[PDB]
Amino acid sequence: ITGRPEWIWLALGTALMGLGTLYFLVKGMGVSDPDAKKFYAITTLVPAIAFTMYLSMLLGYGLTMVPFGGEQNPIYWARYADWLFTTPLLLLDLALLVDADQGTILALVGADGIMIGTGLVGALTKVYSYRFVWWAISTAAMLYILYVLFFGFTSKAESMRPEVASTFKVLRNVTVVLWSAYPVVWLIGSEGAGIVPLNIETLLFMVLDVSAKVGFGLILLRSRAIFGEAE
Amino acid sequence: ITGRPEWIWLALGTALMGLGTLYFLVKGMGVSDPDAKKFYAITTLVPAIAFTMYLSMLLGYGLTMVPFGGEQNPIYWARYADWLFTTPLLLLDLALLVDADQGTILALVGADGIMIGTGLVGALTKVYSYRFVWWAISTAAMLYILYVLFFGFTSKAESMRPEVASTFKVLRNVTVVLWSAYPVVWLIGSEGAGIVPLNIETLLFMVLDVSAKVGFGLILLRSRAIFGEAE
Amino acid sequence: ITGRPEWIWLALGTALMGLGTLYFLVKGMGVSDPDAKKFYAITTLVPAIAFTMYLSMLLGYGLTMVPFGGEQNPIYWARYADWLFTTPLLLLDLALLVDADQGTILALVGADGIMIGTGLVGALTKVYSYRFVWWAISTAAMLYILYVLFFGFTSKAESMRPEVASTFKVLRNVTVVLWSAYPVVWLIGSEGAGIVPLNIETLLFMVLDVSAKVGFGLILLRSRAIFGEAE
Ligand SMILES: CC(C)CCC[C@@H](C)CCC[C@@H](C)CCC[C@@H](C)CCOC[C@@H](CO)OCC[C@H](C)CCC[C@H](C)CCC[C@H](C)CCCC(C)C
Ligand SMILES: CC(C)CCC[C@@H](C)CCC[C@@H](C)CCC[C@@H](C)CCOC[C@@H](CO)OCC[C@H](C)CCC[C@H](C)CCC[C@H](C)CCCC(C)C
Ligand SMILES: CC(C)CCC[C@@H](C)CCC[C@@H](C)CCC[C@@H](C)CCOC[C@@H](CO)OCC[C@H](C)CCC[C@H](C)CCC[C@H](C)CCCC(C)C
Ligand SMILES: *C/C=C(C)/C=C/C=C(C)/C=C/C1=C(C)CCCC1(C)C
Ligand SMILES: *C/C=C(C)/C=C/C=C(C)/C=C/C1=C(C)CCCC1(C)C
Ligand SMILES: *C/C=C(C)/C=C/C=C(C)/C=C/C1=C(C)CCCC1(C)C
Ligand SMILES: CCCCCCCCCCCCCCC
Ligand SMILES: CCCCCCCCCCCCCCC
Ligand SMILES: CCCCCCCCCCCCCCC
Ligand SMILES: CCCCCCCCCCCCCC
Ligand SMILES: CCCCCCCCCCCCCC
Ligand SMILES: CCCCCCCCCCCCCC
Ligand SMILES: CCCCCCCCCCCCC
Ligand SMILES: CCCCCCCCCCCCC
Ligand SMILES: CCCCCCCCCCCCC
Ligand SMILES: CCCCCCCCCCC
Ligand SMILES: CCCCCCCCCCC
Ligand SMILES: CCCCCCCCCCC
Ligand SMILES: CCCCCCCCCCC
Ligand SMILES: CCCCCCCCCC
Ligand SMILES: CCCCCCCCCC
Ligand SMILES: CCCCCCCCCC
Ligand SMILES: CCCCCCCCC
Ligand SMILES: CCCCCCCCC
Ligand SMILES: CCCCCCCCC
Ligand SMILES: CCCCCCCC
Ligand SMILES: CCCCCCCC
Ligand SMILES: CCCCCCCC
Ligand SMILES: CCCCCCCC
Ligand SMILES: CCCCCCCC
Ligand SMILES: CCCCCCCC
Ligand SMILES: CCCCCCCC
Ligand SMILES: CCCCCCCC
Ligand SMILES: CCCCCCCC
Repeated sequence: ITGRPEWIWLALGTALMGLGTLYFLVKGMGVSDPDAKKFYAITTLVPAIAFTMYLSMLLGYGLTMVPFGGEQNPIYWARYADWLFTTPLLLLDLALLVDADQGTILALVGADGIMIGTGLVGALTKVYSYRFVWWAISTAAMLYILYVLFFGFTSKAESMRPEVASTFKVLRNVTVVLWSAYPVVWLIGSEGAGIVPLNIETLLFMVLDVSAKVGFGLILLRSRAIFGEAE
Repeated sequence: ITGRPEWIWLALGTALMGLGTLYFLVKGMGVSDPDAKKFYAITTLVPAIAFTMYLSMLLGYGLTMVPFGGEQNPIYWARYADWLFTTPLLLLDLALLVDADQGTILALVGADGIMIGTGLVGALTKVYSYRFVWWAISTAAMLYILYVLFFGFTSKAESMRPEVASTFKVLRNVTVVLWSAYPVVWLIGSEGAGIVPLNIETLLFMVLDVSAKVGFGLILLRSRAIFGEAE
Repeated sequence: ITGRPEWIWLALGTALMGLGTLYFLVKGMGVSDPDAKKFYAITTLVPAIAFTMYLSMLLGYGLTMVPFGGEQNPIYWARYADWLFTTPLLLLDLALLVDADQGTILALVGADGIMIGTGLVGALTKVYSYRFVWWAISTAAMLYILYVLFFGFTSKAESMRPEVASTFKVLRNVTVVLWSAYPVVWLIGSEGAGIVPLNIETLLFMVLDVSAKVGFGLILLRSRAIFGEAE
């Protein structure tokens, strides 16, 4: 395990996701409100899935070698397995907060699936120049998602409770900033142009992942917006 | 890319799915009705997914070699990845049109999953005679789906709005004819008996795919059946 | 096929799932009640999926070799493909019976996904001692599911119809006993410590699978709890 310099960040990531999972699990024990239960379920599952995939990367299972540029390049494929399930759960948290219509939710989840799926294909593609074609398609799917979060959701939040409108606005802003960093790190890291070494890349993704999951969850689950308006 | 004679049909397929995706995306921009949004979301996602998988076939990612009959046989596995997601979306379009009950929808999607999954296993099976066992099981799942579309849905459409009944009937008929061709092409093509060469097989699937997705979508999204009855 | 001593149990399993599938399919033909249709759909799909995966194991497709302990160890990976889809369907049968809230259903299905997914990783892991780390995480996800079935569902059933409360209690008890055997068989069988040989392991899983699917389904589909209260 320690044979890879990036192991320290995989281990820290595993620990922080594990701790985040346990914290949300305990916190949600005292919850009976049916609406709050939905948000706790979604939000606890996110770091639990990430915990398993960080562990698989730490132990070496979630790593494969991909030939491109005349080299055997270490590619952590387990990231995409994580993201396939956790990024639509994160979007679902946002969509339920603002009572999004079903068509909009399906558009978001579908675009998200395309985003992660094409990122996976790009990560595993052996023809170097083609990796960036997949990156571009994935990034276009991301831009669609960000567009919807701003010009379909923000003006939906404003007709809702003030506490859900303010909580949505904060989580929207956190999401757009954090999620936009992922394609940049991929592009300059070992999957793309290879300018930033894998150990630093792994650190960067770990900070983004913990912030986008445990950070996000801490903000959401401390808000009164997750509860039905009750006396 | 041009090293494979079937590349021209993969390229045309990619282009037509891409163009179809953009057309539906633009067309649905001016839509606020919650019901119509569902149909636009579902129907736009279908060629978008197909676009990505056609591209993966064009670039060579979605192709593998399978030993059977003492030969290395080129198998485009990306078709099944496409179909796994797009065929239940197509069925969902039909089921929502007639306000199908939840049990019926689950039966359809489940049978569809079995249909595509067993087709994939058959496509990748190395014992030649066993490929046709999987083809038979998949075809039985197809026949179940077609049965339900006729003797569970058609008489559901007739108690609904005339515009939804007439639109459903047309899309049902398009679906049954087009979908029934797929097992025949598989059986006589490079996956099955090998009587029709891969380049012609690829052409045939491209015509079926564009018709079943973009053709289907053009009929559906031009109907007033996708809108709630409103003043 | 007969080259593997466990083939007889794979063949019997295939037959019993096939027969169970046909029986439930015929039985549900005379059903119009929308609630009952849901239970028939879910419950018929379960042995149908299991039939396909038992067949893939019989024909040899669903088997791979995994190096650990200095040996090539036969691992039937198709079990996890089965279980990935059938165990959440089984939980859905239980959850719908007691009209579980959406948050609880998502927690169950999510924990179940983690349970099966980590079992799959453990089954395919090449470092022997690490296989048991994945077994432990999977078992913890199982224990969560069993906890919810007892201390979240049982007291939900009691405020419902007596026929649904009594049917739920029986199916809950069947589920907890049968499902708890699976991690034990894995641990002592060819995936784990290797004390029980593969042919006996295969027998054990076949008895558990038929009981947990066809047995379970026979109890559920003969109950009046699956019908809406109607005059
Ligand atoms: C509604 C939304 C969910 C829409 C989803 C959007 C989605 C369509 C976007 C594209 C997804 C698609 C790229 C998934 C591809 C998975 C694939 C990378 C798995 C690895 O297999 C690739 C090659 C080795 O590189 O296998 C070597 C050759 C092997 C023989 C491969 C044969 C097995 C195939 C992988 C079977 C395909 C199954 C499905 C792709 C399962 C989807 C997995 C998940 C990653 C989407
Ligand atoms: C409700 C509905 C959805 C019901 C669904 C119906 C469904 C049950 C029908 C059968 C689906 C099942 C056949 C999927 C099999 C996928 C498999 C072909 C992927 C390729 O792996 C096959 C061999 C190489 O040929 O791998 C070589 C050996 C490797 C070590 C394989 C180990 C990895 C396994 C593939 C893990 C299994 C994961 C699940 C099958 C994911 C499902 C993928 C999708 C195609 C259904
Ligand atoms: C809401 C709930 C559903 C939550 C779900 C919980 C879930 C997160 C729990 C963990 C699931 C995760 C372990 C699935 C891993 C599948 C993996 C074993 C498939 C086989 O690939 C493993 C190695 C060979 O051993 O591939 C060799 C290297 C290859 C290059 C691998 C590259 C292809 C990757 C497999 C692509 C990943 C796609 C997704 C994992 C699809 C999920 C399949 C299913 C088994 C969950
Ligand atoms: C918890 C993990 C999260 C929130 C991950 C988010 C990841 C993305 C938004 C990834 C986006 C990518 C692209 C837009 C193109 C390049 C490849 C990706 C997959 C890194
Ligand atoms: C957009 C793509 C569509 C509508 C594809 C439909 C495909 C089928 C109905 C495929 C059916 C098959 C069988 C019935 C058995 C042989 C294998 C298949 C998968 C080709
Ligand atoms: C129809 C099949 C059923 C009901 C299978 C149930 C399987 C399980 C509950 C498996 C549990 C496992 C663990 C808890 C850890 C070890 C690995 C598994 C996957 C066997
Ligand atoms: C969105 C953030 C992307 C920028 C990442 C900056 C990383 C700077 C680290 C120094 C680069 C290491 C190069 C020498 C090894
Ligand atoms: C459902 C349509 C299946 C029939 C396809 C007919 C294809 C005819 C093309 C000629 C066959 C090529 C054989 C000589 C290369
Ligand atoms: C939950 C049941 C697990 C116990 C399984 C008992 C199997 C006993 C069979 C005898 C073991 C075979 C060892 C000699 C080959
Ligand atoms: C490819 C995996 C996509 C599914 C991820 C799980 C999250 C799905 C959330 C469903 C949202 C509800 C839509 C109506
Ligand atoms: C194996 C992939 C199956 C899922 C495909 C996505 C479409 C699912 C549509 C869900 C229909 C709603 C059922 C209640
Ligand atoms: C990884 C596969 C998980 C999906 C299995 C299919 C069963 C899903 C049942 C959905 C229950 C409804 C939740 C709201
Ligand atoms: C186009 C929608 C406006 C809100 C999205 C902001 C786009 C940020 C760009 C992210 C950088 C990705 C490379
Ligand atoms: C049995 C249901 C009647 C409607 C379905 C028509 C079946 C068409 C056969 C398709 C050919 C597949 C090989
Ligand atoms: C902790 C919840 C109480 C009900 C679950 C009973 C646990 C049975 C243990 C199963 C054995 C697995 C190794
Ligand atoms: C070796 C790099 C070749 C450049 C490929 C860039 C493709 C980016 C596509 C953006 C439309
Ligand atoms: C080499 C071909 C052997 C014939 C197999 C046909 C099987 C079809 C099954 C239909 C019930
Ligand atoms: C070779 C076996 C080494 C023992 C591993 C047991 C790990 C079990 C983890 C339970 C917390
Ligand atoms: C990680 C295993 C958890 C089993 C005990 C249940 C914890 C309490 C959860 C309350 C919903
Ligand atoms: C509760 C702490 C969980 C941390 C387990 C994984 C950390 C890796 C240590 C090497
Ligand atoms: C908008 C046109 C999209 C076409 C891109 C793929 C066509 C392949 C050209 C070689
Ligand atoms: C209807 C009987 C189904 C049995 C088919 C599979 C049994 C395997 C026989 C070798
Ligand atoms: C993006 C950083 C999130 C910070 C989380 C802090 C949570 C405290 C309530
Ligand atoms: C099956 C062929 C479909 C033809 C689509 C034409 C759409 C015009 C409205
Ligand atoms: C766990 C054993 C189940 C027994 C099923 C018998 C069904 C008869 C109604
Ligand atoms: C990591 C366990 C958290 C302890 C409880 C925190 C207050 C709910
Ligand atoms: C008003 C919300 C500001 C949140 C910005 C957080 C940036 C990481
Ligand atoms: C809305 C601001 C987006 C900031 C992008 C930051 C990418 C590192
Ligand atoms: C391909 C872009 C379509 C242009 C608009 C067509 C009329 C909505
Ligand atoms: C009355 C509907 C006829 C549609 C037939 C289309 C055949 C491709
Ligand atoms: C309902 C008519 C079906 C026609 C099947 C055509 C197969 C090529
Ligand atoms: C296996 C076929 C079952 C025959 C009908 C049983 C009574 C519904
Ligand atoms: C009162 C229900 C008892 C069911 C026990 C079944 C054990 C297999
Ligand atoms: C509730 C009793 C569980 C029995 C476990 C049996 C495991 C073989």
